[PDB]
Amino acid sequence: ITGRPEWIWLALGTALMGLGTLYFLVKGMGVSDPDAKKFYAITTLVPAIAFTMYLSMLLGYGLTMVPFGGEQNPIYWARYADWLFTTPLLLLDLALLVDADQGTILALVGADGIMIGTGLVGALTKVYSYRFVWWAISTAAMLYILYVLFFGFTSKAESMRPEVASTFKVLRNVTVVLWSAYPVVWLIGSEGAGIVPLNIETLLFMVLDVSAKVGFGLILLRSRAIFGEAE
Amino acid sequence: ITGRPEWIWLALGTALMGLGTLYFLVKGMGVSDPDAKKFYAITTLVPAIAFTMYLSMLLGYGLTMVPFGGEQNPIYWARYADWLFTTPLLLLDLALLVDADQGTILALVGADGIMIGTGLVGALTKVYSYRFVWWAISTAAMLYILYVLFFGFTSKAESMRPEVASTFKVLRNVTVVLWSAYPVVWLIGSEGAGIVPLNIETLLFMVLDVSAKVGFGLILLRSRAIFGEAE
Amino acid sequence: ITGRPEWIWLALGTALMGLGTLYFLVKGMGVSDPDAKKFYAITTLVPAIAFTMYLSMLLGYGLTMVPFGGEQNPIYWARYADWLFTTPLLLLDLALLVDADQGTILALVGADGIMIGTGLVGALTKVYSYRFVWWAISTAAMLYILYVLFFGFTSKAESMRPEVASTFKVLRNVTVVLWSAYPVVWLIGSEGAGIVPLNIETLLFMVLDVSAKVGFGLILLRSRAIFGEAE
Ligand SMILES: CC(C)CCC[C@@H](C)CCC[C@@H](C)CCC[C@@H](C)CCOC[C@@H](CO)OCC[C@H](C)CCC[C@H](C)CCC[C@H](C)CCCC(C)C
Ligand SMILES: CC(C)CCC[C@@H](C)CCC[C@@H](C)CCC[C@@H](C)CCOC[C@@H](CO)OCC[C@H](C)CCC[C@H](C)CCC[C@H](C)CCCC(C)C
Ligand SMILES: CC(C)CCC[C@@H](C)CCC[C@@H](C)CCC[C@@H](C)CCOC[C@@H](CO)OCC[C@H](C)CCC[C@H](C)CCC[C@H](C)CCCC(C)C
Ligand SMILES: *C/C=C(C)/C=C/C=C(C)/C=C/C1=C(C)CCCC1(C)C
Ligand SMILES: *C/C=C(C)/C=C/C=C(C)/C=C/C1=C(C)CCCC1(C)C
Ligand SMILES: *C/C=C(C)/C=C/C=C(C)/C=C/C1=C(C)CCCC1(C)C
Ligand SMILES: CCCCCCCCCCCCCCC
Ligand SMILES: CCCCCCCCCCCCCCC
Ligand SMILES: CCCCCCCCCCCCCCC
Ligand SMILES: CCCCCCCCCCCCCC
Ligand SMILES: CCCCCCCCCCCCCC
Ligand SMILES: CCCCCCCCCCCCCC
Ligand SMILES: CCCCCCCCCCCCC
Ligand SMILES: CCCCCCCCCCCCC
Ligand SMILES: CCCCCCCCCCCCC
Ligand SMILES: CCCCCCCCCCC
Ligand SMILES: CCCCCCCCCCC
Ligand SMILES: CCCCCCCCCCC
Ligand SMILES: CCCCCCCCCCC
Ligand SMILES: CCCCCCCCCC
Ligand SMILES: CCCCCCCCCC
Ligand SMILES: CCCCCCCCCC
Ligand SMILES: CCCCCCCCC
Ligand SMILES: CCCCCCCCC
Ligand SMILES: CCCCCCCCC
Ligand SMILES: CCCCCCCC
Ligand SMILES: CCCCCCCC
Ligand SMILES: CCCCCCCC
Ligand SMILES: CCCCCCCC
Ligand SMILES: CCCCCCCC
Ligand SMILES: CCCCCCCC
Ligand SMILES: CCCCCCCC
Ligand SMILES: CCCCCCCC
Ligand SMILES: CCCCCCCC
Repeated sequence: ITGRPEWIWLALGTALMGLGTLYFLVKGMGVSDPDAKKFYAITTLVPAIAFTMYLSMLLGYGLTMVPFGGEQNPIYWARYADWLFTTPLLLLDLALLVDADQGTILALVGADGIMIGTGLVGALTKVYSYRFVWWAISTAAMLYILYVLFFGFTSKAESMRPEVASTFKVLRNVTVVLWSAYPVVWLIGSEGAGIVPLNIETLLFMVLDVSAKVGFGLILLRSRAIFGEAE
Repeated sequence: ITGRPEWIWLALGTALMGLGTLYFLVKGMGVSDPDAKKFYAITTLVPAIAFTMYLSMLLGYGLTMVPFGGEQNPIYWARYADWLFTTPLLLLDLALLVDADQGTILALVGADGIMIGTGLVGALTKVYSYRFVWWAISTAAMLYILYVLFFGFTSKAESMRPEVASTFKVLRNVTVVLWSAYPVVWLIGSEGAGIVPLNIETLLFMVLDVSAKVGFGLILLRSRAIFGEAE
Repeated sequence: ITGRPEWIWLALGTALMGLGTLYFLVKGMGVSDPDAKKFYAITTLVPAIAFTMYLSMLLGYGLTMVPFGGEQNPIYWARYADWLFTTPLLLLDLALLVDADQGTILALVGADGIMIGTGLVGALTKVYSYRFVWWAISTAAMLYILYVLFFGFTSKAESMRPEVASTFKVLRNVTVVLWSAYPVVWLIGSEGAGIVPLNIETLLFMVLDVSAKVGFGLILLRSRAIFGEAE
């Protein structure tokens, strides 16, 4: 395990996701409100899935070698397995907060699936120049998602409770900033142009992942917006 | 890319799915009705997914070699990845049109999953005679789906709005004819008996795919059946 | 096929799932009640999926070799493909019976996904001692599911119809006993410590699978709890 310099960040990531999972699990024990239960379920599952995939990367299972540029390049494929399930759960948290219509939710989840799926294909593609074609398609799917979060959701939040409108606005802003960093790190890291070494890349993704999951969850689950308006 | 004679049909397929995706995306921009949004979301996602998988076939990612009959046989596995997601979306379009009950929808999607999954296993099976066992099981799942579309849905459409009944009937008929061709092409093509060469097989699937997705979508999204009855 | 001593149990399993599938399919033909249709759909799909995966194991497709302990160890990976889809369907049968809230259903299905997914990783892991780390995480996800079935569902059933409360209690008890055997068989069988040989392991899983699917389904589909209260 320690044979890879990036192991320290995989281990820290595993620990922080594990701790985040346990914290949300305990916190949600005292919850009976049916609406709050939905948000706790979604939000606890996110770091639990990430915990398993960080562990698989730490132990070496979630790593494969991909030939491109005349080299055997270490590619952590387990990231995409994580993201396939956790990024639509994160979007679902946002969509339920603002009572999004079903068509909009399906558009978001579908675009998200395309985003992660094409990122996976790009990560595993052996023809170097083609990796960036997949990156571009994935990034276009991301831009669609960000567009919807701003010009379909923000003006939906404003007709809702003030506490859900303010909580949505904060989580929207956190999401757009954090999620936009992922394609940049991929592009300059070992999957793309290879300018930033894998150990630093792994650190960067770990900070983004913990912030986008445990950070996000801490903000959401401390808000009164997750509860039905009750006396 | 041009090293494979079937590349021209993969390229045309990619282009037509891409163009179809953009057309539906633009067309649905001016839509606020919650019901119509569902149909636009579902129907736009279908060629978008197909676009990505056609591209993966064009670039060579979605192709593998399978030993059977003492030969290395080129198998485009990306078709099944496409179909796994797009065929239940197509069925969902039909089921929502007639306000199908939840049990019926689950039966359809489940049978569809079995249909595509067993087709994939058959496509990748190395014992030649066993490929046709999987083809038979998949075809039985197809026949179940077609049965339900006729003797569970058609008489559901007739108690609904005339515009939804007439639109459903047309899309049902398009679906049954087009979908029934797929097992025949598989059986006589490079996956099955090998009587029709891969380049012609690829052409045939491209015509079926564009018709079943973009053709289907053009009929559906031009109907007033996708809108709630409103003043 | 007969080259593997466990083939007889794979063949019997295939037959019993096939027969169970046909029986439930015929039985549900005379059903119009929308609630009952849901239970028939879910419950018929379960042995149908299991039939396909038992067949893939019989024909040899669903088997791979995994190096650990200095040996090539036969691992039937198709079990996890089965279980990935059938165990959440089984939980859905239980959850719908007691009209579980959406948050609880998502927690169950999510924990179940983690349970099966980590079992799959453990089954395919090449470092022997690490296989048991994945077994432990999977078992913890199982224990969560069993906890919810007892201390979240049982007291939900009691405020419902007596026929649904009594049917739920029986199916809950069947589920907890049968499902708890699976991690034990894995641990002592060819995936784990290797004390029980593969042919006996295969027998054990076949008895558990038929009981947990066809047995379970026979109890559920003969109950009046699956019908809406109607005059
Ligand atoms: C509604 C939304 C969910 C829409 C989803 C959007 C989605 C369509 C976007 C594209 C997804 C698609 C790229 C998934 C591809 C998975 C694939 C990378 C798995 C690895 O297999 C690739 C090659 C080795 O590189 O296998 C070597 C050759 C092997 C023989 C491969 C044969 C097995 C195939 C992988 C079977 C395909 C199954 C499905 C792709 C399962 C989807 C997995 C998940 C990653 C989407
Ligand atoms: C409700 C509905 C959805 C019901 C669904 C119906 C469904 C049950 C029908 C059968 C689906 C099942 C056949 C999927 C099999 C996928 C498999 C072909 C992927 C390729 O792996 C096959 C061999 C190489 O040929 O791998 C070589 C050996 C490797 C070590 C394989 C180990 C990895 C396994 C593939 C893990 C299994 C994961 C699940 C099958 C994911 C499902 C993928 C999708 C195609 C259904
Ligand atoms: C809401 C709930 C559903 C939550 C779900 C919980 C879930 C997160 C729990 C963990 C699931 C995760 C372990 C699935 C891993 C599948 C993996 C074993 C498939 C086989 O690939 C493993 C190695 C060979 O051993 O591939 C060799 C290297 C290859 C290059 C691998 C590259 C292809 C990757 C497999 C692509 C990943 C796609 C997704 C994992 C699809 C999920 C399949 C299913 C088994 C969950
Ligand atoms: C918890 C993990 C999260 C929130 C991950 C988010 C990841 C993305 C938004 C990834 C986006 C990518 C692209 C837009 C193109 C390049 C490849 C990706 C997959 C890194
Ligand atoms: C957009 C793509 C569509 C509508 C594809 C439909 C495909 C089928 C109905 C495929 C059916 C098959 C069988 C019935 C058995 C042989 C294998 C298949 C998968 C080709
Ligand atoms: C129809 C099949 C059923 C009901 C299978 C149930 C399987 C399980 C509950 C498996 C549990 C496992 C663990 C808890 C850890 C070890 C690995 C598994 C996957 C066997
Ligand atoms: C969105 C953030 C992307 C920028 C990442 C900056 C990383 C700077 C680290 C120094 C680069 C290491 C190069 C020498 C090894
Ligand atoms: C459902 C349509 C299946 C029939 C396809 C007919 C294809 C005819 C093309 C000629 C066959 C090529 C054989 C000589 C290369
Ligand atoms: C939950 C049941 C697990 C116990 C399984 C008992 C199997 C006993 C069979 C005898 C073991 C075979 C060892 C000699 C080959
Ligand atoms: C490819 C995996 C996509 C599914 C991820 C799980 C999250 C799905 C959330 C469903 C949202 C509800 C839509 C109506
Ligand atoms: C194996 C992939 C199956 C899922 C495909 C996505 C479409 C699912 C549509 C869900 C229909 C709603 C059922 C209640
Ligand atoms: C990884 C596969 C998980 C999906 C299995 C299919 C069963 C899903 C049942 C959905 C229950 C409804 C939740 C709201
Ligand atoms: C186009 C929608 C406006 C809100 C999205 C902001 C786009 C940020 C760009 C992210 C950088 C990705 C490379
Ligand atoms: C049995 C249901 C009647 C409607 C379905 C028509 C079946 C068409 C056969 C398709 C050919 C597949 C090989
Ligand atoms: C902790 C919840 C109480 C009900 C679950 C009973 C646990 C049975 C243990 C199963 C054995 C697995 C190794
Ligand atoms: C070796 C790099 C070749 C450049 C490929 C860039 C493709 C980016 C596509 C953006 C439309
Ligand atoms: C080499 C071909 C052997 C014939 C197999 C046909 C099987 C079809 C099954 C239909 C019930
Ligand atoms: C070779 C076996 C080494 C023992 C591993 C047991 C790990 C079990 C983890 C339970 C917390
Ligand atoms: C990680 C295993 C958890 C089993 C005990 C249940 C914890 C309490 C959860 C309350 C919903
Ligand atoms: C509760 C702490 C969980 C941390 C387990 C994984 C950390 C890796 C240590 C090497
Ligand atoms: C908008 C046109 C999209 C076409 C891109 C793929 C066509 C392949 C050209 C070689
Ligand atoms: C209807 C009987 C189904 C049995 C088919 C599979 C049994 C395997 C026989 C070798
Ligand atoms: C993006 C950083 C999130 C910070 C989380 C802090 C949570 C405290 C309530
Ligand atoms: C099956 C062929 C479909 C033809 C689509 C034409 C759409 C015009 C409205
Ligand atoms: C766990 C054993 C189940 C027994 C099923 C018998 C069904 C008869 C109604
Ligand atoms: C990591 C366990 C958290 C302890 C409880 C925190 C207050 C709910
Ligand atoms: C008003 C919300 C500001 C949140 C910005 C957080 C940036 C990481
Ligand atoms: C809305 C601001 C987006 C900031 C992008 C930051 C990418 C590192
Ligand atoms: C391909 C872009 C379509 C242009 C608009 C067509 C009329 C909505
Ligand atoms: C009355 C509907 C006829 C549609 C037939 C289309 C055949 C491709
Ligand atoms: C309902 C008519 C079906 C026609 C099947 C055509 C197969 C090529
Ligand atoms: C296996 C076929 C079952 C025959 C009908 C049983 C009574 C519904
Ligand atoms: C009162 C229900 C008892 C069911 C026990 C079944 C054990 C297999
Ligand atoms: C509730 C009793 C569980 C029995 C476990 C049996 C495991 C073989």
